[PDB]
Amino acid sequence: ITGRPEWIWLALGTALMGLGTLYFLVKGMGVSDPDAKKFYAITTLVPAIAFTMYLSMLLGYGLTMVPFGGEQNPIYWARYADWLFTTPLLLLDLALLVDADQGTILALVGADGIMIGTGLVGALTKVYSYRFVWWAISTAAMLYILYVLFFGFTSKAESMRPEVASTFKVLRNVTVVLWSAYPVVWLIGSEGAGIVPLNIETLLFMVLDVSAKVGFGLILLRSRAIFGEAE
Amino acid sequence: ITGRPEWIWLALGTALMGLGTLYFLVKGMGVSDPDAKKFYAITTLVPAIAFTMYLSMLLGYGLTMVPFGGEQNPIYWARYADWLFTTPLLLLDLALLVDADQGTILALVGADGIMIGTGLVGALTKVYSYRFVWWAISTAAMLYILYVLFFGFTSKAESMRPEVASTFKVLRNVTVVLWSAYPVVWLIGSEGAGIVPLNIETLLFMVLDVSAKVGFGLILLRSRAIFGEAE
Amino acid sequence: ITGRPEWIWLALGTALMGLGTLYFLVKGMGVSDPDAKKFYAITTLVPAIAFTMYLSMLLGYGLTMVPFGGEQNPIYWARYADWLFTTPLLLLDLALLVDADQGTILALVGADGIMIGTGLVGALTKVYSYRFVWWAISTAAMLYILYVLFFGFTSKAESMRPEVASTFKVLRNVTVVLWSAYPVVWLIGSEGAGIVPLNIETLLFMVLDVSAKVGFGLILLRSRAIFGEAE
Ligand SMILES: CC(C)CCC[C@@H](C)CCC[C@@H](C)CCC[C@@H](C)CCOC[C@@H](CO)OCC[C@H](C)CCC[C@H](C)CCC[C@H](C)CCCC(C)C
Ligand SMILES: CC(C)CCC[C@@H](C)CCC[C@@H](C)CCC[C@@H](C)CCOC[C@@H](CO)OCC[C@H](C)CCC[C@H](C)CCC[C@H](C)CCCC(C)C
Ligand SMILES: CC(C)CCC[C@@H](C)CCC[C@@H](C)CCC[C@@H](C)CCOC[C@@H](CO)OCC[C@H](C)CCC[C@H](C)CCC[C@H](C)CCCC(C)C
Ligand SMILES: *C/C=C(C)/C=C/C=C(C)/C=C/C1=C(C)CCCC1(C)C
Ligand SMILES: *C/C=C(C)/C=C/C=C(C)/C=C/C1=C(C)CCCC1(C)C
Ligand SMILES: *C/C=C(C)/C=C/C=C(C)/C=C/C1=C(C)CCCC1(C)C
Ligand SMILES: CCCCCCCCCCCCCCC
Ligand SMILES: CCCCCCCCCCCCCCC
Ligand SMILES: CCCCCCCCCCCCCCC
Ligand SMILES: CCCCCCCCCCCCCC
Ligand SMILES: CCCCCCCCCCCCCC
Ligand SMILES: CCCCCCCCCCCCCC
Ligand SMILES: CCCCCCCCCCCCC
Ligand SMILES: CCCCCCCCCCCCC
Ligand SMILES: CCCCCCCCCCCCC
Ligand SMILES: CCCCCCCCCCC
Ligand SMILES: CCCCCCCCCCC
Ligand SMILES: CCCCCCCCCCC
Ligand SMILES: CCCCCCCCCCC
Ligand SMILES: CCCCCCCCCC
Ligand SMILES: CCCCCCCCCC
Ligand SMILES: CCCCCCCCCC
Ligand SMILES: CCCCCCCCC
Ligand SMILES: CCCCCCCCC
Ligand SMILES: CCCCCCCCC
Ligand SMILES: CCCCCCCC
Ligand SMILES: CCCCCCCC
Ligand SMILES: CCCCCCCC
Ligand SMILES: CCCCCCCC
Ligand SMILES: CCCCCCCC
Ligand SMILES: CCCCCCCC
Ligand SMILES: CCCCCCCC
Ligand SMILES: CCCCCCCC
Ligand SMILES: CCCCCCCC
Repeated sequence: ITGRPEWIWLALGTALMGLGTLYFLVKGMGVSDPDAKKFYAITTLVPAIAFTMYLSMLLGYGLTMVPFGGEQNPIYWARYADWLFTTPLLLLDLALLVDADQGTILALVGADGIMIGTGLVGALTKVYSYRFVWWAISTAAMLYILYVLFFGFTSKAESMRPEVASTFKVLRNVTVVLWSAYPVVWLIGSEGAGIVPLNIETLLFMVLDVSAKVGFGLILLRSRAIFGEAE
Repeated sequence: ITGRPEWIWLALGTALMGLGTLYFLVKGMGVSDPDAKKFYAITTLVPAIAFTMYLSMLLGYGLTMVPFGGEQNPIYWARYADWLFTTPLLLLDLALLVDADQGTILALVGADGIMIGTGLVGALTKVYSYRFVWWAISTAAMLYILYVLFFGFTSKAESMRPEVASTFKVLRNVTVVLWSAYPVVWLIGSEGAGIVPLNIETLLFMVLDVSAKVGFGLILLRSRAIFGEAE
Repeated sequence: ITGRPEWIWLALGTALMGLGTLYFLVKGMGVSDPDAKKFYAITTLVPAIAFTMYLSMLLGYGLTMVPFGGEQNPIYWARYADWLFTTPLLLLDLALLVDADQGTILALVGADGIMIGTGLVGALTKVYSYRFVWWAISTAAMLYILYVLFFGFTSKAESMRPEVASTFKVLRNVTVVLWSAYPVVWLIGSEGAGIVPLNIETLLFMVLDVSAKVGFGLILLRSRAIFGEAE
């Protein structure tokens, strides 16, 4: 395990996701409100899935070698397995907060699936120049998602409770900033142009992942917006 | 890319799915009705997914070699990845049109999953005679789906709005004819008996795919059946 | 096929799932009640999926070799493909019976996904001692599911119809006993410590699978709890 310099960040990531999972699990024990239960379920599952995939990367299972540029390049494929399930759960948290219509939710989840799926294909593609074609398609799917979060959701939040409108606005802003960093790190890291070494890349993704999951969850689950308006 | 004679049909397929995706995306921009949004979301996602998988076939990612009959046989596995997601979306379009009950929808999607999954296993099976066992099981799942579309849905459409009944009937008929061709092409093509060469097989699937997705979508999204009855 | 001593149990399993599938399919033909249709759909799909995966194991497709302990160890990976889809369907049968809230259903299905997914990783892991780390995480996800079935569902059933409360209690008890055997068989069988040989392991899983699917389904589909209260 320690044979890879990036192991320290995989281990820290595993620990922080594990701790985040346990914290949300305990916190949600005292919850009976049916609406709050939905948000706790979604939000606890996110770091639990990430915990398993960080562990698989730490132990070496979630790593494969991909030939491109005349080299055997270490590619952590387990990231995409994580993201396939956790990024639509994160979007679902946002969509339920603002009572999004079903068509909009399906558009978001579908675009998200395309985003992660094409990122996976790009990560595993052996023809170097083609990796960036997949990156571009994935990034276009991301831009669609960000567009919807701003010009379909923000003006939906404003007709809702003030506490859900303010909580949505904060989580929207956190999401757009954090999620936009992922394609940049991929592009300059070992999957793309290879300018930033894998150990630093792994650190960067770990900070983004913990912030986008445990950070996000801490903000959401401390808000009164997750509860039905009750006396 | 041009090293494979079937590349021209993969390229045309990619282009037509891409163009179809953009057309539906633009067309649905001016839509606020919650019901119509569902149909636009579902129907736009279908060629978008197909676009990505056609591209993966064009670039060579979605192709593998399978030993059977003492030969290395080129198998485009990306078709099944496409179909796994797009065929239940197509069925969902039909089921929502007639306000199908939840049990019926689950039966359809489940049978569809079995249909595509067993087709994939058959496509990748190395014992030649066993490929046709999987083809038979998949075809039985197809026949179940077609049965339900006729003797569970058609008489559901007739108690609904005339515009939804007439639109459903047309899309049902398009679906049954087009979908029934797929097992025949598989059986006589490079996956099955090998009587029709891969380049012609690829052409045939491209015509079926564009018709079943973009053709289907053009009929559906031009109907007033996708809108709630409103003043 | 007969080259593997466990083939007889794979063949019997295939037959019993096939027969169970046909029986439930015929039985549900005379059903119009929308609630009952849901239970028939879910419950018929379960042995149908299991039939396909038992067949893939019989024909040899669903088997791979995994190096650990200095040996090539036969691992039937198709079990996890089965279980990935059938165990959440089984939980859905239980959850719908007691009209579980959406948050609880998502927690169950999510924990179940983690349970099966980590079992799959453990089954395919090449470092022997690490296989048991994945077994432990999977078992913890199982224990969560069993906890919810007892201390979240049982007291939900009691405020419902007596026929649904009594049917739920029986199916809950069947589920907890049968499902708890699976991690034990894995641990002592060819995936784990290797004390029980593969042919006996295969027998054990076949008895558990038929009981947990066809047995379970026979109890559920003969109950009046699956019908809406109607005059
Ligand atoms: C509604 C939304 C969910 C829409 C989803 C959007 C989605 C369509 C976007 C594209 C997804 C698609 C790229 C998934 C591809 C998975 C694939 C990378 C798995 C690895 O297999 C690739 C090659 C080795 O590189 O296998 C070597 C050759 C092997 C023989 C491969 C044969 C097995 C195939 C992988 C079977 C395909 C199954 C499905 C792709 C399962 C989807 C997995 C998940 C990653 C989407
Ligand atoms: C409700 C509905 C959805 C019901 C669904 C119906 C469904 C049950 C029908 C059968 C689906 C099942 C056949 C999927 C099999 C996928 C498999 C072909 C992927 C390729 O792996 C096959 C061999 C190489 O040929 O791998 C070589 C050996 C490797 C070590 C394989 C180990 C990895 C396994 C593939 C893990 C299994 C994961 C699940 C099958 C994911 C499902 C993928 C999708 C195609 C259904
Ligand atoms: C809401 C709930 C559903 C939550 C779900 C919980 C879930 C997160 C729990 C963990 C699931 C995760 C372990 C699935 C891993 C599948 C993996 C074993 C498939 C086989 O690939 C493993 C190695 C060979 O051993 O591939 C060799 C290297 C290859 C290059 C691998 C590259 C292809 C990757 C497999 C692509 C990943 C796609 C997704 C994992 C699809 C999920 C399949 C299913 C088994 C969950
Ligand atoms: C918890 C993990 C999260 C929130 C991950 C988010 C990841 C993305 C938004 C990834 C986006 C990518 C692209 C837009 C193109 C390049 C490849 C990706 C997959 C890194
Ligand atoms: C957009 C793509 C569509 C509508 C594809 C439909 C495909 C089928 C109905 C495929 C059916 C098959 C069988 C019935 C058995 C042989 C294998 C298949 C998968 C080709
Ligand atoms: C129809 C099949 C059923 C009901 C299978 C149930 C399987 C399980 C509950 C498996 C549990 C496992 C663990 C808890 C850890 C070890 C690995 C598994 C996957 C066997
Ligand atoms: C969105 C953030 C992307 C920028 C990442 C900056 C990383 C700077 C680290 C120094 C680069 C290491 C190069 C020498 C090894
Ligand atoms: C459902 C349509 C299946 C029939 C396809 C007919 C294809 C005819 C093309 C000629 C066959 C090529 C054989 C000589 C290369
Ligand atoms: C939950 C049941 C697990 C116990 C399984 C008992 C199997 C006993 C069979 C005898 C073991 C075979 C060892 C000699 C080959
Ligand atoms: C490819 C995996 C996509 C599914 C991820 C799980 C999250 C799905 C959330 C469903 C949202 C509800 C839509 C109506
Ligand atoms: C194996 C992939 C199956 C899922 C495909 C996505 C479409 C699912 C549509 C869900 C229909 C709603 C059922 C209640
Ligand atoms: C990884 C596969 C998980 C999906 C299995 C299919 C069963 C899903 C049942 C959905 C229950 C409804 C939740 C709201
Ligand atoms: C186009 C929608 C406006 C809100 C999205 C902001 C786009 C940020 C760009 C992210 C950088 C990705 C490379
Ligand atoms: C049995 C249901 C009647 C409607 C379905 C028509 C079946 C068409 C056969 C398709 C050919 C597949 C090989
Ligand atoms: C902790 C919840 C109480 C009900 C679950 C009973 C646990 C049975 C243990 C199963 C054995 C697995 C190794
Ligand atoms: C070796 C790099 C070749 C450049 C490929 C860039 C493709 C980016 C596509 C953006 C439309
Ligand atoms: C080499 C071909 C052997 C014939 C197999 C046909 C099987 C079809 C099954 C239909 C019930
Ligand atoms: C070779 C076996 C080494 C023992 C591993 C047991 C790990 C079990 C983890 C339970 C917390
Ligand atoms: C990680 C295993 C958890 C089993 C005990 C249940 C914890 C309490 C959860 C309350 C919903
Ligand atoms: C509760 C702490 C969980 C941390 C387990 C994984 C950390 C890796 C240590 C090497
Ligand atoms: C908008 C046109 C999209 C076409 C891109 C793929 C066509 C392949 C050209 C070689
Ligand atoms: C209807 C009987 C189904 C049995 C088919 C599979 C049994 C395997 C026989 C070798
Ligand atoms: C993006 C950083 C999130 C910070 C989380 C802090 C949570 C405290 C309530
Ligand atoms: C099956 C062929 C479909 C033809 C689509 C034409 C759409 C015009 C409205
Ligand atoms: C766990 C054993 C189940 C027994 C099923 C018998 C069904 C008869 C109604
Ligand atoms: C990591 C366990 C958290 C302890 C409880 C925190 C207050 C709910
Ligand atoms: C008003 C919300 C500001 C949140 C910005 C957080 C940036 C990481
Ligand atoms: C809305 C601001 C987006 C900031 C992008 C930051 C990418 C590192
Ligand atoms: C391909 C872009 C379509 C242009 C608009 C067509 C009329 C909505
Ligand atoms: C009355 C509907 C006829 C549609 C037939 C289309 C055949 C491709
Ligand atoms: C309902 C008519 C079906 C026609 C099947 C055509 C197969 C090529
Ligand atoms: C296996 C076929 C079952 C025959 C009908 C049983 C009574 C519904
Ligand atoms: C009162 C229900 C008892 C069911 C026990 C079944 C054990 C297999
Ligand atoms: C509730 C009793 C569980 C029995 C476990 C049996 C495991 C073989």
